[PDB]
Amino acid sequence: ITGRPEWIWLALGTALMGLGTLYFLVKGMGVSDPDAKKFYAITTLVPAIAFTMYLSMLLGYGLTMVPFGGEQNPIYWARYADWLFTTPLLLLDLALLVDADQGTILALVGADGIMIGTGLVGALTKVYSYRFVWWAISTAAMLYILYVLFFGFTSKAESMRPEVASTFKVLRNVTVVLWSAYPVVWLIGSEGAGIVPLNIETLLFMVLDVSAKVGFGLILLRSRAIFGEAE
Amino acid sequence: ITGRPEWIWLALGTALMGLGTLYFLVKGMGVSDPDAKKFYAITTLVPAIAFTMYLSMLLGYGLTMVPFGGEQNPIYWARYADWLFTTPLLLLDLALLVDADQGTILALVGADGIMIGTGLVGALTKVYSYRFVWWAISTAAMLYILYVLFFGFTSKAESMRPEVASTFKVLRNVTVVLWSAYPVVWLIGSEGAGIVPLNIETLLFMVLDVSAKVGFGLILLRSRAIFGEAE
Amino acid sequence: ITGRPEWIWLALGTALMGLGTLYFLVKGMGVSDPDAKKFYAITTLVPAIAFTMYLSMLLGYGLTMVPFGGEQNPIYWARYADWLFTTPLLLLDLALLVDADQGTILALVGADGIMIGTGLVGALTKVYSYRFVWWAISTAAMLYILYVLFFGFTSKAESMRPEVASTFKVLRNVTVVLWSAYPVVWLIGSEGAGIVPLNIETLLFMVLDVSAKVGFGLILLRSRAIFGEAE
Ligand SMILES: CC(C)CCC[C@@H](C)CCC[C@@H](C)CCC[C@@H](C)CCOC[C@@H](CO)OCC[C@H](C)CCC[C@H](C)CCC[C@H](C)CCCC(C)C
Ligand SMILES: CC(C)CCC[C@@H](C)CCC[C@@H](C)CCC[C@@H](C)CCOC[C@@H](CO)OCC[C@H](C)CCC[C@H](C)CCC[C@H](C)CCCC(C)C
Ligand SMILES: CC(C)CCC[C@@H](C)CCC[C@@H](C)CCC[C@@H](C)CCOC[C@@H](CO)OCC[C@H](C)CCC[C@H](C)CCC[C@H](C)CCCC(C)C
Ligand SMILES: *C/C=C(C)/C=C/C=C(C)/C=C/C1=C(C)CCCC1(C)C
Ligand SMILES: *C/C=C(C)/C=C/C=C(C)/C=C/C1=C(C)CCCC1(C)C
Ligand SMILES: *C/C=C(C)/C=C/C=C(C)/C=C/C1=C(C)CCCC1(C)C
Ligand SMILES: CCCCCCCCCCCCCCC
Ligand SMILES: CCCCCCCCCCCCCCC
Ligand SMILES: CCCCCCCCCCCCCCC
Ligand SMILES: CCCCCCCCCCCCCC
Ligand SMILES: CCCCCCCCCCCCCC
Ligand SMILES: CCCCCCCCCCCCCC
Ligand SMILES: CCCCCCCCCCCCC
Ligand SMILES: CCCCCCCCCCCCC
Ligand SMILES: CCCCCCCCCCCCC
Ligand SMILES: CCCCCCCCCCC
Ligand SMILES: CCCCCCCCCCC
Ligand SMILES: CCCCCCCCCCC
Ligand SMILES: CCCCCCCCCCC
Ligand SMILES: CCCCCCCCCC
Ligand SMILES: CCCCCCCCCC
Ligand SMILES: CCCCCCCCCC
Ligand SMILES: CCCCCCCCC
Ligand SMILES: CCCCCCCCC
Ligand SMILES: CCCCCCCCC
Ligand SMILES: CCCCCCCC
Ligand SMILES: CCCCCCCC
Ligand SMILES: CCCCCCCC
Ligand SMILES: CCCCCCCC
Ligand SMILES: CCCCCCCC
Ligand SMILES: CCCCCCCC
Ligand SMILES: CCCCCCCC
Ligand SMILES: CCCCCCCC
Ligand SMILES: CCCCCCCC
Repeated sequence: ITGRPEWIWLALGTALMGLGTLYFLVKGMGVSDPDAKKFYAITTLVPAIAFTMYLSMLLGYGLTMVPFGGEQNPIYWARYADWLFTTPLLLLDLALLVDADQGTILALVGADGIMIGTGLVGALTKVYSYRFVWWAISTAAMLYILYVLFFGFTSKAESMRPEVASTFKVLRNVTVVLWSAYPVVWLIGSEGAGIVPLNIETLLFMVLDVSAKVGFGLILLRSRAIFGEAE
Repeated sequence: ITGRPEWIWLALGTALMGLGTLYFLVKGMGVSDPDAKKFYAITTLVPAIAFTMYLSMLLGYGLTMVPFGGEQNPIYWARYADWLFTTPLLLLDLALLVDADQGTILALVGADGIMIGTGLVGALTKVYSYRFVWWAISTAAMLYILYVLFFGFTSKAESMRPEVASTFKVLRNVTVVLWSAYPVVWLIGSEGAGIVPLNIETLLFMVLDVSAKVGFGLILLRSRAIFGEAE
Repeated sequence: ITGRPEWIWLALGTALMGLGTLYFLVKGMGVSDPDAKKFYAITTLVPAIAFTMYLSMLLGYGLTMVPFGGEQNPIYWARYADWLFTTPLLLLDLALLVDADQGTILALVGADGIMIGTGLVGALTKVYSYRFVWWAISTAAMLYILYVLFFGFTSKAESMRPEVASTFKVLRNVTVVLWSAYPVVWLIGSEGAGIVPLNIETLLFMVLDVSAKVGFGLILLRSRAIFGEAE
């Protein structure tokens, strides 16, 4: 395990996701409100899935070698397995907060699936120049998602409770900033142009992942917006 | 890319799915009705997914070699990845049109999953005679789906709005004819008996795919059946 | 096929799932009640999926070799493909019976996904001692599911119809006993410590699978709890 310099960040990531999972699990024990239960379920599952995939990367299972540029390049494929399930759960948290219509939710989840799926294909593609074609398609799917979060959701939040409108606005802003960093790190890291070494890349993704999951969850689950308006 | 004679049909397929995706995306921009949004979301996602998988076939990612009959046989596995997601979306379009009950929808999607999954296993099976066992099981799942579309849905459409009944009937008929061709092409093509060469097989699937997705979508999204009855 | 001593149990399993599938399919033909249709759909799909995966194991497709302990160890990976889809369907049968809230259903299905997914990783892991780390995480996800079935569902059933409360209690008890055997068989069988040989392991899983699917389904589909209260 320690044979890879990036192991320290995989281990820290595993620990922080594990701790985040346990914290949300305990916190949600005292919850009976049916609406709050939905948000706790979604939000606890996110770091639990990430915990398993960080562990698989730490132990070496979630790593494969991909030939491109005349080299055997270490590619952590387990990231995409994580993201396939956790990024639509994160979007679902946002969509339920603002009572999004079903068509909009399906558009978001579908675009998200395309985003992660094409990122996976790009990560595993052996023809170097083609990796960036997949990156571009994935990034276009991301831009669609960000567009919807701003010009379909923000003006939906404003007709809702003030506490859900303010909580949505904060989580929207956190999401757009954090999620936009992922394609940049991929592009300059070992999957793309290879300018930033894998150990630093792994650190960067770990900070983004913990912030986008445990950070996000801490903000959401401390808000009164997750509860039905009750006396 | 041009090293494979079937590349021209993969390229045309990619282009037509891409163009179809953009057309539906633009067309649905001016839509606020919650019901119509569902149909636009579902129907736009279908060629978008197909676009990505056609591209993966064009670039060579979605192709593998399978030993059977003492030969290395080129198998485009990306078709099944496409179909796994797009065929239940197509069925969902039909089921929502007639306000199908939840049990019926689950039966359809489940049978569809079995249909595509067993087709994939058959496509990748190395014992030649066993490929046709999987083809038979998949075809039985197809026949179940077609049965339900006729003797569970058609008489559901007739108690609904005339515009939804007439639109459903047309899309049902398009679906049954087009979908029934797929097992025949598989059986006589490079996956099955090998009587029709891969380049012609690829052409045939491209015509079926564009018709079943973009053709289907053009009929559906031009109907007033996708809108709630409103003043 | 007969080259593997466990083939007889794979063949019997295939037959019993096939027969169970046909029986439930015929039985549900005379059903119009929308609630009952849901239970028939879910419950018929379960042995149908299991039939396909038992067949893939019989024909040899669903088997791979995994190096650990200095040996090539036969691992039937198709079990996890089965279980990935059938165990959440089984939980859905239980959850719908007691009209579980959406948050609880998502927690169950999510924990179940983690349970099966980590079992799959453990089954395919090449470092022997690490296989048991994945077994432990999977078992913890199982224990969560069993906890919810007892201390979240049982007291939900009691405020419902007596026929649904009594049917739920029986199916809950069947589920907890049968499902708890699976991690034990894995641990002592060819995936784990290797004390029980593969042919006996295969027998054990076949008895558990038929009981947990066809047995379970026979109890559920003969109950009046699956019908809406109607005059
Ligand atoms: C509604 C939304 C969910 C829409 C989803 C959007 C989605 C369509 C976007 C594209 C997804 C698609 C790229 C998934 C591809 C998975 C694939 C990378 C798995 C690895 O297999 C690739 C090659 C080795 O590189 O296998 C070597 C050759 C092997 C023989 C491969 C044969 C097995 C195939 C992988 C079977 C395909 C199954 C499905 C792709 C399962 C989807 C997995 C998940 C990653 C989407
Ligand atoms: C409700 C509905 C959805 C019901 C669904 C119906 C469904 C049950 C029908 C059968 C689906 C099942 C056949 C999927 C099999 C996928 C498999 C072909 C992927 C390729 O792996 C096959 C061999 C190489 O040929 O791998 C070589 C050996 C490797 C070590 C394989 C180990 C990895 C396994 C593939 C893990 C299994 C994961 C699940 C099958 C994911 C499902 C993928 C999708 C195609 C259904
Ligand atoms: C809401 C709930 C559903 C939550 C779900 C919980 C879930 C997160 C729990 C963990 C699931 C995760 C372990 C699935 C891993 C599948 C993996 C074993 C498939 C086989 O690939 C493993 C190695 C060979 O051993 O591939 C060799 C290297 C290859 C290059 C691998 C590259 C292809 C990757 C497999 C692509 C990943 C796609 C997704 C994992 C699809 C999920 C399949 C299913 C088994 C969950
Ligand atoms: C918890 C993990 C999260 C929130 C991950 C988010 C990841 C993305 C938004 C990834 C986006 C990518 C692209 C837009 C193109 C390049 C490849 C990706 C997959 C890194
Ligand atoms: C957009 C793509 C569509 C509508 C594809 C439909 C495909 C089928 C109905 C495929 C059916 C098959 C069988 C019935 C058995 C042989 C294998 C298949 C998968 C080709
Ligand atoms: C129809 C099949 C059923 C009901 C299978 C149930 C399987 C399980 C509950 C498996 C549990 C496992 C663990 C808890 C850890 C070890 C690995 C598994 C996957 C066997
Ligand atoms: C969105 C953030 C992307 C920028 C990442 C900056 C990383 C700077 C680290 C120094 C680069 C290491 C190069 C020498 C090894
Ligand atoms: C459902 C349509 C299946 C029939 C396809 C007919 C294809 C005819 C093309 C000629 C066959 C090529 C054989 C000589 C290369
Ligand atoms: C939950 C049941 C697990 C116990 C399984 C008992 C199997 C006993 C069979 C005898 C073991 C075979 C060892 C000699 C080959
Ligand atoms: C490819 C995996 C996509 C599914 C991820 C799980 C999250 C799905 C959330 C469903 C949202 C509800 C839509 C109506
Ligand atoms: C194996 C992939 C199956 C899922 C495909 C996505 C479409 C699912 C549509 C869900 C229909 C709603 C059922 C209640
Ligand atoms: C990884 C596969 C998980 C999906 C299995 C299919 C069963 C899903 C049942 C959905 C229950 C409804 C939740 C709201
Ligand atoms: C186009 C929608 C406006 C809100 C999205 C902001 C786009 C940020 C760009 C992210 C950088 C990705 C490379
Ligand atoms: C049995 C249901 C009647 C409607 C379905 C028509 C079946 C068409 C056969 C398709 C050919 C597949 C090989
Ligand atoms: C902790 C919840 C109480 C009900 C679950 C009973 C646990 C049975 C243990 C199963 C054995 C697995 C190794
Ligand atoms: C070796 C790099 C070749 C450049 C490929 C860039 C493709 C980016 C596509 C953006 C439309
Ligand atoms: C080499 C071909 C052997 C014939 C197999 C046909 C099987 C079809 C099954 C239909 C019930
Ligand atoms: C070779 C076996 C080494 C023992 C591993 C047991 C790990 C079990 C983890 C339970 C917390
Ligand atoms: C990680 C295993 C958890 C089993 C005990 C249940 C914890 C309490 C959860 C309350 C919903
Ligand atoms: C509760 C702490 C969980 C941390 C387990 C994984 C950390 C890796 C240590 C090497
Ligand atoms: C908008 C046109 C999209 C076409 C891109 C793929 C066509 C392949 C050209 C070689
Ligand atoms: C209807 C009987 C189904 C049995 C088919 C599979 C049994 C395997 C026989 C070798
Ligand atoms: C993006 C950083 C999130 C910070 C989380 C802090 C949570 C405290 C309530
Ligand atoms: C099956 C062929 C479909 C033809 C689509 C034409 C759409 C015009 C409205
Ligand atoms: C766990 C054993 C189940 C027994 C099923 C018998 C069904 C008869 C109604
Ligand atoms: C990591 C366990 C958290 C302890 C409880 C925190 C207050 C709910
Ligand atoms: C008003 C919300 C500001 C949140 C910005 C957080 C940036 C990481
Ligand atoms: C809305 C601001 C987006 C900031 C992008 C930051 C990418 C590192
Ligand atoms: C391909 C872009 C379509 C242009 C608009 C067509 C009329 C909505
Ligand atoms: C009355 C509907 C006829 C549609 C037939 C289309 C055949 C491709
Ligand atoms: C309902 C008519 C079906 C026609 C099947 C055509 C197969 C090529
Ligand atoms: C296996 C076929 C079952 C025959 C009908 C049983 C009574 C519904
Ligand atoms: C009162 C229900 C008892 C069911 C026990 C079944 C054990 C297999
Ligand atoms: C509730 C009793 C569980 C029995 C476990 C049996 C495991 C073989």
